[PDB]
Amino acid sequence: ANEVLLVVGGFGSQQSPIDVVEKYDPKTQEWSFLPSITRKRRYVASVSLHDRIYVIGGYDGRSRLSSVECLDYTADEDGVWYSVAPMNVRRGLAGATTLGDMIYVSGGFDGSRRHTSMERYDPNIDQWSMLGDMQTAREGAGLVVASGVIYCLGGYDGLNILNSVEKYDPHTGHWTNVTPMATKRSGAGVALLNDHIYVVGGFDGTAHLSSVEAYNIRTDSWTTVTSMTTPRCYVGATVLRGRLYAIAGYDGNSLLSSIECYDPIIDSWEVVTSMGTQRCDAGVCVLRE
Repeated sequence: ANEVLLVVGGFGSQQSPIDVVEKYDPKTQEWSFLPSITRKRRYVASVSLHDRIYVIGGYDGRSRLSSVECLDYTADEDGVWYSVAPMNVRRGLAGATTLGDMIYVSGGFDGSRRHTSMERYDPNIDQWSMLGDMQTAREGAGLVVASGVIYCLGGYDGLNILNSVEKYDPHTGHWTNVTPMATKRSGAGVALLNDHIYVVGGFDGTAHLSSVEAYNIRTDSWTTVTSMTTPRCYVGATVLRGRLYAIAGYDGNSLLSSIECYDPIIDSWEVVTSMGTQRCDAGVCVLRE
């Protein structure tokens, strides 16, 4: 039942992509380092599946990455990351999620173009498969699964910040539009809590945002939520033990080491901890121990 939070790579305060992987245990309220990833990767995504941490694409300062590597979370202090099949496309600032026993990765930038494509990883065969294309090409969008359906929210198409939301049903293989967010956001963090997809922070073209919105998947409608303690752009989001966590990010002035948590019943955000690193555009995921 204990869930831990993993924060992988991103952009660090020394103005460089980083390879640092930190783990936060809510039980001890301590951070620990895991073995570092093999390459420095900013604009990176991460997911967990079958107690394996996956680090997906990104940018190493020179190349956008199709590379993917994996860490078995049951390993001891002495390692070791291992590569698995690369994606079909190079993707910086892609959205990544899991549904069933498979990884879904959409959008991103390859250094030339933003992607409408989504692709899927099957661990049993170590293969990535191209799936259907979104209507709008996007980088900086989140991917989230809510009751067997994937939602891709907001982002940036190379000129415009987007408030558009698309959903993908594995049963149909099609993307269709749903009701958009109030505010256009790129680099917002996204997670599901109760029956609602929460979208936290990001950048609206003008300002770095502390604003939060929640989408009722049952009623196709958006509502404003209590704002974060601070603006956070290129911020991670996930849920540990029934609470929404926002991880690190850029506040418009500095990179952040803090993590803050939201509880809908008391309707409050508070900073609960700080990592040893300040970062943005880190990948984030949760493992159950």
